[PDB]
Amino acid sequence: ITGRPEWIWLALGTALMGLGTLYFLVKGMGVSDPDAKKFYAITTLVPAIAFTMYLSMLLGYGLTMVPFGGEQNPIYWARYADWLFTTPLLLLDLALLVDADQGTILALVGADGIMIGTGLVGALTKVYSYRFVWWAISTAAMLYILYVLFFGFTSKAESMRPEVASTFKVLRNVTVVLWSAYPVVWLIGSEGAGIVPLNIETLLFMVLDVSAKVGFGLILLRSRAIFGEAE
Amino acid sequence: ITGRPEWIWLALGTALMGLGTLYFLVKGMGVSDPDAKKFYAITTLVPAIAFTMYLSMLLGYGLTMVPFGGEQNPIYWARYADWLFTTPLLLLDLALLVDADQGTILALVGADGIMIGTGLVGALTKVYSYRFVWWAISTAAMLYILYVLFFGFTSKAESMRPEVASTFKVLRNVTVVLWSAYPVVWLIGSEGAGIVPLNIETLLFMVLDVSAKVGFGLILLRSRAIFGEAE
Amino acid sequence: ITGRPEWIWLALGTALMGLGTLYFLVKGMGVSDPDAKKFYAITTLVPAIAFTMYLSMLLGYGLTMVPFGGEQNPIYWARYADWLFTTPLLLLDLALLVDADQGTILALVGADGIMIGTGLVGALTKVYSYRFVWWAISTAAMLYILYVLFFGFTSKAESMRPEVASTFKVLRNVTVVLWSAYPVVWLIGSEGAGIVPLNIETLLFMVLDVSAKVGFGLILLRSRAIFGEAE
Ligand SMILES: CC(C)CCC[C@@H](C)CCC[C@@H](C)CCC[C@@H](C)CCOC[C@@H](CO)OCC[C@H](C)CCC[C@H](C)CCC[C@H](C)CCCC(C)C
Ligand SMILES: CC(C)CCC[C@@H](C)CCC[C@@H](C)CCC[C@@H](C)CCOC[C@@H](CO)OCC[C@H](C)CCC[C@H](C)CCC[C@H](C)CCCC(C)C
Ligand SMILES: CC(C)CCC[C@@H](C)CCC[C@@H](C)CCC[C@@H](C)CCOC[C@@H](CO)OCC[C@H](C)CCC[C@H](C)CCC[C@H](C)CCCC(C)C
Ligand SMILES: *C/C=C(C)/C=C/C=C(C)/C=C/C1=C(C)CCCC1(C)C
Ligand SMILES: *C/C=C(C)/C=C/C=C(C)/C=C/C1=C(C)CCCC1(C)C
Ligand SMILES: *C/C=C(C)/C=C/C=C(C)/C=C/C1=C(C)CCCC1(C)C
Ligand SMILES: CCCCCCCCCCCCCCC
Ligand SMILES: CCCCCCCCCCCCCCC
Ligand SMILES: CCCCCCCCCCCCCCC
Ligand SMILES: CCCCCCCCCCCCCC
Ligand SMILES: CCCCCCCCCCCCCC
Ligand SMILES: CCCCCCCCCCCCCC
Ligand SMILES: CCCCCCCCCCCCC
Ligand SMILES: CCCCCCCCCCCCC
Ligand SMILES: CCCCCCCCCCCCC
Ligand SMILES: CCCCCCCCCCC
Ligand SMILES: CCCCCCCCCCC
Ligand SMILES: CCCCCCCCCCC
Ligand SMILES: CCCCCCCCCCC
Ligand SMILES: CCCCCCCCCC
Ligand SMILES: CCCCCCCCCC
Ligand SMILES: CCCCCCCCCC
Ligand SMILES: CCCCCCCCC
Ligand SMILES: CCCCCCCCC
Ligand SMILES: CCCCCCCCC
Ligand SMILES: CCCCCCCC
Ligand SMILES: CCCCCCCC
Ligand SMILES: CCCCCCCC
Ligand SMILES: CCCCCCCC
Ligand SMILES: CCCCCCCC
Ligand SMILES: CCCCCCCC
Ligand SMILES: CCCCCCCC
Ligand SMILES: CCCCCCCC
Ligand SMILES: CCCCCCCC
Repeated sequence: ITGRPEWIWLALGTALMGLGTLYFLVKGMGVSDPDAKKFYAITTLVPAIAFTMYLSMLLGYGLTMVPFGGEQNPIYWARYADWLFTTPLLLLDLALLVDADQGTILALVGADGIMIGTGLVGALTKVYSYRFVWWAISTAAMLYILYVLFFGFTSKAESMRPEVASTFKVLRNVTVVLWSAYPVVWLIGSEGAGIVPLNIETLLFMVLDVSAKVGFGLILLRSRAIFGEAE
Repeated sequence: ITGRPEWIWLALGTALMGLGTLYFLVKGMGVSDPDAKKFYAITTLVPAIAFTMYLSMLLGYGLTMVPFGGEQNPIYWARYADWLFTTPLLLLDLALLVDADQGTILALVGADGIMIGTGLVGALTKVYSYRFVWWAISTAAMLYILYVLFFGFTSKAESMRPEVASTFKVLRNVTVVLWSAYPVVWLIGSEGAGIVPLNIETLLFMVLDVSAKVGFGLILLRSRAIFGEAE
Repeated sequence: ITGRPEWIWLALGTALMGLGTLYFLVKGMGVSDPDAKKFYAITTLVPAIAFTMYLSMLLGYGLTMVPFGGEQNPIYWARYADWLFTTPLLLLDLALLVDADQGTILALVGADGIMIGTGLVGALTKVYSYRFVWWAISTAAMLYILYVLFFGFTSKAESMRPEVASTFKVLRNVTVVLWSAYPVVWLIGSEGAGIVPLNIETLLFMVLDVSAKVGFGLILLRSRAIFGEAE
């Protein structure tokens, strides 16, 4: 395990996701409100899935070698397995907060699936120049998602409770900033142009992942917006 | 890319799915009705997914070699990845049109999953005679789906709005004819008996795919059946 | 096929799932009640999926070799493909019976996904001692599911119809006993410590699978709890 310099960040990531999972699990024990239960379920599952995939990367299972540029390049494929399930759960948290219509939710989840799926294909593609074609398609799917979060959701939040409108606005802003960093790190890291070494890349993704999951969850689950308006 | 004679049909397929995706995306921009949004979301996602998988076939990612009959046989596995997601979306379009009950929808999607999954296993099976066992099981799942579309849905459409009944009937008929061709092409093509060469097989699937997705979508999204009855 | 001593149990399993599938399919033909249709759909799909995966194991497709302990160890990976889809369907049968809230259903299905997914990783892991780390995480996800079935569902059933409360209690008890055997068989069988040989392991899983699917389904589909209260 320690044979890879990036192991320290995989281990820290595993620990922080594990701790985040346990914290949300305990916190949600005292919850009976049916609406709050939905948000706790979604939000606890996110770091639990990430915990398993960080562990698989730490132990070496979630790593494969991909030939491109005349080299055997270490590619952590387990990231995409994580993201396939956790990024639509994160979007679902946002969509339920603002009572999004079903068509909009399906558009978001579908675009998200395309985003992660094409990122996976790009990560595993052996023809170097083609990796960036997949990156571009994935990034276009991301831009669609960000567009919807701003010009379909923000003006939906404003007709809702003030506490859900303010909580949505904060989580929207956190999401757009954090999620936009992922394609940049991929592009300059070992999957793309290879300018930033894998150990630093792994650190960067770990900070983004913990912030986008445990950070996000801490903000959401401390808000009164997750509860039905009750006396 | 041009090293494979079937590349021209993969390229045309990619282009037509891409163009179809953009057309539906633009067309649905001016839509606020919650019901119509569902149909636009579902129907736009279908060629978008197909676009990505056609591209993966064009670039060579979605192709593998399978030993059977003492030969290395080129198998485009990306078709099944496409179909796994797009065929239940197509069925969902039909089921929502007639306000199908939840049990019926689950039966359809489940049978569809079995249909595509067993087709994939058959496509990748190395014992030649066993490929046709999987083809038979998949075809039985197809026949179940077609049965339900006729003797569970058609008489559901007739108690609904005339515009939804007439639109459903047309899309049902398009679906049954087009979908029934797929097992025949598989059986006589490079996956099955090998009587029709891969380049012609690829052409045939491209015509079926564009018709079943973009053709289907053009009929559906031009109907007033996708809108709630409103003043 | 007969080259593997466990083939007889794979063949019997295939037959019993096939027969169970046909029986439930015929039985549900005379059903119009929308609630009952849901239970028939879910419950018929379960042995149908299991039939396909038992067949893939019989024909040899669903088997791979995994190096650990200095040996090539036969691992039937198709079990996890089965279980990935059938165990959440089984939980859905239980959850719908007691009209579980959406948050609880998502927690169950999510924990179940983690349970099966980590079992799959453990089954395919090449470092022997690490296989048991994945077994432990999977078992913890199982224990969560069993906890919810007892201390979240049982007291939900009691405020419902007596026929649904009594049917739920029986199916809950069947589920907890049968499902708890699976991690034990894995641990002592060819995936784990290797004390029980593969042919006996295969027998054990076949008895558990038929009981947990066809047995379970026979109890559920003969109950009046699956019908809406109607005059
Ligand atoms: C509604 C939304 C969910 C829409 C989803 C959007 C989605 C369509 C976007 C594209 C997804 C698609 C790229 C998934 C591809 C998975 C694939 C990378 C798995 C690895 O297999 C690739 C090659 C080795 O590189 O296998 C070597 C050759 C092997 C023989 C491969 C044969 C097995 C195939 C992988 C079977 C395909 C199954 C499905 C792709 C399962 C989807 C997995 C998940 C990653 C989407
Ligand atoms: C409700 C509905 C959805 C019901 C669904 C119906 C469904 C049950 C029908 C059968 C689906 C099942 C056949 C999927 C099999 C996928 C498999 C072909 C992927 C390729 O792996 C096959 C061999 C190489 O040929 O791998 C070589 C050996 C490797 C070590 C394989 C180990 C990895 C396994 C593939 C893990 C299994 C994961 C699940 C099958 C994911 C499902 C993928 C999708 C195609 C259904
Ligand atoms: C809401 C709930 C559903 C939550 C779900 C919980 C879930 C997160 C729990 C963990 C699931 C995760 C372990 C699935 C891993 C599948 C993996 C074993 C498939 C086989 O690939 C493993 C190695 C060979 O051993 O591939 C060799 C290297 C290859 C290059 C691998 C590259 C292809 C990757 C497999 C692509 C990943 C796609 C997704 C994992 C699809 C999920 C399949 C299913 C088994 C969950
Ligand atoms: C918890 C993990 C999260 C929130 C991950 C988010 C990841 C993305 C938004 C990834 C986006 C990518 C692209 C837009 C193109 C390049 C490849 C990706 C997959 C890194
Ligand atoms: C957009 C793509 C569509 C509508 C594809 C439909 C495909 C089928 C109905 C495929 C059916 C098959 C069988 C019935 C058995 C042989 C294998 C298949 C998968 C080709
Ligand atoms: C129809 C099949 C059923 C009901 C299978 C149930 C399987 C399980 C509950 C498996 C549990 C496992 C663990 C808890 C850890 C070890 C690995 C598994 C996957 C066997
Ligand atoms: C969105 C953030 C992307 C920028 C990442 C900056 C990383 C700077 C680290 C120094 C680069 C290491 C190069 C020498 C090894
Ligand atoms: C459902 C349509 C299946 C029939 C396809 C007919 C294809 C005819 C093309 C000629 C066959 C090529 C054989 C000589 C290369
Ligand atoms: C939950 C049941 C697990 C116990 C399984 C008992 C199997 C006993 C069979 C005898 C073991 C075979 C060892 C000699 C080959
Ligand atoms: C490819 C995996 C996509 C599914 C991820 C799980 C999250 C799905 C959330 C469903 C949202 C509800 C839509 C109506
Ligand atoms: C194996 C992939 C199956 C899922 C495909 C996505 C479409 C699912 C549509 C869900 C229909 C709603 C059922 C209640
Ligand atoms: C990884 C596969 C998980 C999906 C299995 C299919 C069963 C899903 C049942 C959905 C229950 C409804 C939740 C709201
Ligand atoms: C186009 C929608 C406006 C809100 C999205 C902001 C786009 C940020 C760009 C992210 C950088 C990705 C490379
Ligand atoms: C049995 C249901 C009647 C409607 C379905 C028509 C079946 C068409 C056969 C398709 C050919 C597949 C090989
Ligand atoms: C902790 C919840 C109480 C009900 C679950 C009973 C646990 C049975 C243990 C199963 C054995 C697995 C190794
Ligand atoms: C070796 C790099 C070749 C450049 C490929 C860039 C493709 C980016 C596509 C953006 C439309
Ligand atoms: C080499 C071909 C052997 C014939 C197999 C046909 C099987 C079809 C099954 C239909 C019930
Ligand atoms: C070779 C076996 C080494 C023992 C591993 C047991 C790990 C079990 C983890 C339970 C917390
Ligand atoms: C990680 C295993 C958890 C089993 C005990 C249940 C914890 C309490 C959860 C309350 C919903
Ligand atoms: C509760 C702490 C969980 C941390 C387990 C994984 C950390 C890796 C240590 C090497
Ligand atoms: C908008 C046109 C999209 C076409 C891109 C793929 C066509 C392949 C050209 C070689
Ligand atoms: C209807 C009987 C189904 C049995 C088919 C599979 C049994 C395997 C026989 C070798
Ligand atoms: C993006 C950083 C999130 C910070 C989380 C802090 C949570 C405290 C309530
Ligand atoms: C099956 C062929 C479909 C033809 C689509 C034409 C759409 C015009 C409205
Ligand atoms: C766990 C054993 C189940 C027994 C099923 C018998 C069904 C008869 C109604
Ligand atoms: C990591 C366990 C958290 C302890 C409880 C925190 C207050 C709910
Ligand atoms: C008003 C919300 C500001 C949140 C910005 C957080 C940036 C990481
Ligand atoms: C809305 C601001 C987006 C900031 C992008 C930051 C990418 C590192
Ligand atoms: C391909 C872009 C379509 C242009 C608009 C067509 C009329 C909505
Ligand atoms: C009355 C509907 C006829 C549609 C037939 C289309 C055949 C491709
Ligand atoms: C309902 C008519 C079906 C026609 C099947 C055509 C197969 C090529
Ligand atoms: C296996 C076929 C079952 C025959 C009908 C049983 C009574 C519904
Ligand atoms: C009162 C229900 C008892 C069911 C026990 C079944 C054990 C297999
Ligand atoms: C509730 C009793 C569980 C029995 C476990 C049996 C495991 C073989």
